[PDB]
Amino acid sequence: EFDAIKIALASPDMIRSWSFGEVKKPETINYRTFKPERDGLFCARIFGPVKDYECLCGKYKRLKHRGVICEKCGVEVTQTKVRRER
Amino acid sequence: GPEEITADIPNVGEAALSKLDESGIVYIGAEVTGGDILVGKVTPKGETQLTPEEKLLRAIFGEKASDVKDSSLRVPNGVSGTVIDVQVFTRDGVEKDKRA
Amino acid sequence: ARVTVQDAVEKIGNRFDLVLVAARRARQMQVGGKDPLVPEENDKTTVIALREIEEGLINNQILDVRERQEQQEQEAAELQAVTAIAEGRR
Amino acid sequence: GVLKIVKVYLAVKRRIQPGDKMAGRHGNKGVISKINPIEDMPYDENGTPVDIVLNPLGVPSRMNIGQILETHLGMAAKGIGDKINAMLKQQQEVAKLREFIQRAYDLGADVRQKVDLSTFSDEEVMRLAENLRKGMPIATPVFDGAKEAEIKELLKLGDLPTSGQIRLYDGRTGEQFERPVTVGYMYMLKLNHLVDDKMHARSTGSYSLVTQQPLGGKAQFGGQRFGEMEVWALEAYGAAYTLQEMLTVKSDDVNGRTKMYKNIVDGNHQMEPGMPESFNVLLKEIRSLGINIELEDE
Amino acid sequence: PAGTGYAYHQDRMRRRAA
Amino acid sequence: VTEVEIDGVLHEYSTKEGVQEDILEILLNLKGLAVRVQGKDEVILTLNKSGIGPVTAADITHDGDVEIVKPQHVICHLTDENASISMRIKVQRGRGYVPASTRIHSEEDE
Amino acid sequence: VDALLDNGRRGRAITGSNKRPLKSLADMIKGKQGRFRQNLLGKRVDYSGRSVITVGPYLRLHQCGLPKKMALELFKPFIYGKLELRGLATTIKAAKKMVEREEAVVWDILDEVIREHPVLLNRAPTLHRLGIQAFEPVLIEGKAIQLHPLVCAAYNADFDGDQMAVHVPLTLEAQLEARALMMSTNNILSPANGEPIIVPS
Amino acid sequence: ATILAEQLEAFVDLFDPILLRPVDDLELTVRSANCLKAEAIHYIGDLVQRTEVELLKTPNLGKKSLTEIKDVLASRGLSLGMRLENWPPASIADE
Amino acid sequence: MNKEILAVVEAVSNEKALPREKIFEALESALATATKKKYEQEIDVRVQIDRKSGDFDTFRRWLVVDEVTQPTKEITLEAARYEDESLNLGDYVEDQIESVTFDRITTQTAKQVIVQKVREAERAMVVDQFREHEGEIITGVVKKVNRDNISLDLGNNAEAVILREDMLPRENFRPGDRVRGVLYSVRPEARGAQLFVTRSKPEMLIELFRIEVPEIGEEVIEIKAAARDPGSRAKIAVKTNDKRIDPVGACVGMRGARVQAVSTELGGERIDIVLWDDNPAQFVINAMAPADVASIVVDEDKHTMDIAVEAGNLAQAIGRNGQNVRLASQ
RNA sequence: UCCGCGGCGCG
Ligand SMILES: [Mg+2]
Ligand SMILES: [Zn+2]
Repeated sequence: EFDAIKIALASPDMIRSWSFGEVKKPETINYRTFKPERDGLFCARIFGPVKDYECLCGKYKRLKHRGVICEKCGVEVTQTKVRRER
Repeated sequence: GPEEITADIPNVGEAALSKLDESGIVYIGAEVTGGDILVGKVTPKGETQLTPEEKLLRAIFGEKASDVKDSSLRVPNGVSGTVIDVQVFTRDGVEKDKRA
Repeated sequence: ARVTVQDAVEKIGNRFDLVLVAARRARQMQVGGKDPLVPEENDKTTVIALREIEEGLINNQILDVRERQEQQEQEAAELQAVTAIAEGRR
Repeated sequence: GVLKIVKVYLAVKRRIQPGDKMAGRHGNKGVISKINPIEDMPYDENGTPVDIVLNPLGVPSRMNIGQILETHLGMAAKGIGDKINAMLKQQQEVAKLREFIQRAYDLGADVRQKVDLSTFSDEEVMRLAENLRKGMPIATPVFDGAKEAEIKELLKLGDLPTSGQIRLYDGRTGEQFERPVTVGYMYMLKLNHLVDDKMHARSTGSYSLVTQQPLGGKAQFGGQRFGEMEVWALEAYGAAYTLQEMLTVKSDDVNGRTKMYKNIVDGNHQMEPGMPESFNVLLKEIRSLGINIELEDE
Repeated sequence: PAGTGYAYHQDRMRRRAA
Repeated sequence: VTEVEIDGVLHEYSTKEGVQEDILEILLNLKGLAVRVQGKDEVILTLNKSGIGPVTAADITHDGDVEIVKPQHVICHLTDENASISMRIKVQRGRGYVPASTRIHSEEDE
Repeated sequence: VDALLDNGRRGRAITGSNKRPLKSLADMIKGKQGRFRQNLLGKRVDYSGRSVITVGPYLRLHQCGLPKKMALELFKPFIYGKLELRGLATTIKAAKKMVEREEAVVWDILDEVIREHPVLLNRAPTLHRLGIQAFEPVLIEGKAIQLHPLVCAAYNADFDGDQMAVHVPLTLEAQLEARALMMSTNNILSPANGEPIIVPS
Repeated sequence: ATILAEQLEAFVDLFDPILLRPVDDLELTVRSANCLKAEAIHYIGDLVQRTEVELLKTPNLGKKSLTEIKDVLASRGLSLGMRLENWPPASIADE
Repeated sequence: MNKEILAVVEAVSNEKALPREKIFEALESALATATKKKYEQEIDVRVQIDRKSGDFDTFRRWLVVDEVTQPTKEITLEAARYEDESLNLGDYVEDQIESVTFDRITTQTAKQVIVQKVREAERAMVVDQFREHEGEIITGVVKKVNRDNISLDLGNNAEAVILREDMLPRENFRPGDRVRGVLYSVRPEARGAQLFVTRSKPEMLIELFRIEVPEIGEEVIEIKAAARDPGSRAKIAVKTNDKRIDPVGACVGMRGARVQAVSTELGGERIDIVLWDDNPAQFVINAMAPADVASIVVDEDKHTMDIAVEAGNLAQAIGRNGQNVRLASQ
């Protein structure tokens, strides 16, 4: 599976390649509605969905969809473990 | 919404839900073991989606709770014994049940 | 039941390879298993292998040769079955 | 932000069991070993069986020699107490009782105590003898205690051997022990370190959020911690597979234990190692600051 | 590559990565 | 004795008016009381007492066969003018020593 | 940016709580309570238990005591596997209810499954190689761990209230490691020097 | 063993509750007193003497007593075919 | 008044799919039964519930029998002298009438009682389209996996289940495939009523005679008898309707245009049909193809035929596994 | 409870 661990400096290009979006707001979480809004420390498009196989706006709810992007909230549909990777 | 301290809990049997009083507070002086329910508590789930079962049952029943999550405690595993005394504290401006 | 391992250590001229060979033998015994070579004492397959090693009939050189023999026989049986299936329609 | 709070109390009549901890008053610790039936205890000539059998070999090493003298003095304390119970059992008259108490209080050297039951009462003396049936109490200020002569005189006042050592009889054999054994009345305690507040196990339960390990503590079904030095202890040994499974399958990898728990039910006993997610999380924190890090190839 | 795994580790080193 | 039925009590750890000592002390004192059973196996006793003063086992309402051997064993202490207690005591014979924890093994009537 | 990357290095710009130096991405790796020594070398494990020590003279030195409760809680996956094969139940929920009801038909099964299944034992201050051993357990009523006396010399463990933890190996490789090396009978000379360890104490 | 046995040879010494009770313990309401209490039936066994078909001896019971009549059947002693001898049934004998 | 039964009956996305009175007939009775179960009295309850104006109530049945069945509200000949001689065994008249029962506990037990009631209500409409055609072209897409069978989360407001001998044994109706056949017996399966797709029986294998040939469905080709294996091979007598023409390419398609399309939805196998003609001798010789005919003969004095063919290159004419001659007699 | 600090106590 693996043979070596290589460590070196990170270019801005590599940082941009890693980043799936950007964060411009100091918002943490919306109140009176415990759901995240657009770009911030938490988000939906930037880091992925909250509920597994469930978009933020509830547009598509079934397990067969993979990689589809909604227009109200642009997110993919996969289990929430992606929040640990993106 | 605020939680309820009703004596109704879904997906449980009356064999465990026999010692508990209708007011939602266990009888004074009743031997209990691990896993038994002492006080029944449920929380407003929030609908956010109307299933066909919720479409049918809510209107006919007349009660629109209509299926909420439970938050009742239970005796921690390992400890048992008797319930010598129960205390009830309620804030002002809110009605009190018969037990208080 | 077994209390020591010293007999198996005396048989196979190392102690670390004993764990590997006995693990392979016992795993073969448990999943996809065949008959043991010693009349069992209603014990688990973990200890059955160690009884066989100290009995001086199972080791790494015996086990891998038996595995090669059985896989060669199974491949020959596969070829024979393929030929028989081909000749069935003929 | 809370509507109303309700509280309940639970009463547990927790009794004694193996695995507790009792001690005297001289640091002689102990953990209860096994509760035996009454007959198996060593019993003296008058049938009365002992209740605690301590190990004397902890005496000369820990050097706490005071507990032996405490035992000897306490044994004499019941000697007056038992005899008082003997006279009161057959309703002995007051003049035989009172005088006897005058003989117990006036022994020893010129102590500061000076008690005269000739001038209290009759009913009060009867009540005092009633309260002394379970054993005549003895006080001893710290650095002036009774020496060997005083306790010997107190022992002789009853009907007991002076040396304080009697002959016992084993319940299993019925054969006299060839050497005398020291018996007496010791004050013993009870400590809160109970066994049932410590014993807990865990097959599989909850899991933390930031990194996938079982929690800790008796509450919320924690799992015991494979210590850092236990890794070295296994490392010095030859068990590589044990350590691999210990820190890969049973603890961290989500795909590991989930697939392992499916195999463990169907008779299969094979692991499927992966990548510890705690190491993976760390990788992100290494990639987060300014430095690239990744696994090289296959 | 110290205890039992050393035999496995040697096999990977000699058969693979070569 | 195995079980008792103190009338106005709800649980083992509460108390009562007039009675000098606790219910726990009552049960600890009463567990040492000795009886004799000849004909039946699970006889039930009854105690009724009023007035002020000590209460012994001698006032136990006897039956056809139940015979007390120590009638001067104290149980409670009545101090108030009107604190009459009424208890029902269950006695069964057997062998060995049986703790109260094992008695809960039935799980049809308790 | 300085406070985010390494808090407390230059200005200690914390202002988290009332006099509380808050952590950082540098602090969450380094230190005693960082990431390495906290969750990468010594990692908490499943299939474990902890209880109090008790001496037992009636059992041989390659076998140790074990209470019913700890064994039944530890070997729950093993109980499910053996029970399903015998056909007492059909679904995992029925087997879980059977374990939760502790009927008489599970104690015999637990006796069958533990006949040749070694378990591990270690003290909390594991100091040298002999601080961890293995024993083939024998089910005994109680709430503590019965233990052979002589091996108590190896642990340097007295009986004033010391506590032990139990771990259970699962795979055939791990069990064979236990039986071949981890047992008490296989370690009768110290790694430090040739003197015995089963010396009468 | 026999020796020890010899040493101990001269030493060893080797029903229907309704039919047996009055009508005062029945589980019937007071509105149906005309059917049983006012029909010369002072015992529960007298009311239990009628079977599931013979219990129509008195039609004076009210409409609400019909549900109360079924409430007697919940005790498993009435409205099912019980037949007392005169007061008690055959299984309610106290011999 | 209830003031909500009318809204329930005129929701009407789910109410109008089934009969408009179904909710007031079956669901109301199920709710009454659940309320009676939640009640202490074990009495049969009949719900007189209508969605017209909210006049919904409950009644306690009498259960007039010769015993104490349903003893909470049982009736018998014990009231023969008081109920105008209404004694019988089997009558279920309404002895009493309940008023109302909110039954919040029954609202909790809804997941056990009313969930099954709603499942039965959905199954009532499911069976109206599962196999209501009593045998026709019914298709199905497989989306679920079931033990000892092949599941399919198909349409028609229901599921579908195929047995081992129902669909093609070589390729069952599993994830990544579809079926198309004929079925008429559809009972209530698990989780409501379900359809049935069996593309291996005669009703699907022999149905290709008018779905694959281009001149058979218009009654221009003799297609009246066809016996074939399930989803493996087919050997039927492709003949013309007394036209005395070459019909070998009629039912098998021109240049093999129907051999791979006769059972494309049933598994996609290859078939080898036999030919025929208007001459009885030629038809008898060619009906068992491949058969090496060596003589011509016919018997009519007895209920038997005469297969006069060789067996050297015609091992299927004598019959080794029922490949060519098995459908010849048909 | 699961996020963290501080205390007291056990070995
Ligand atoms: Mg210690
Ligand atoms: Zn969405």
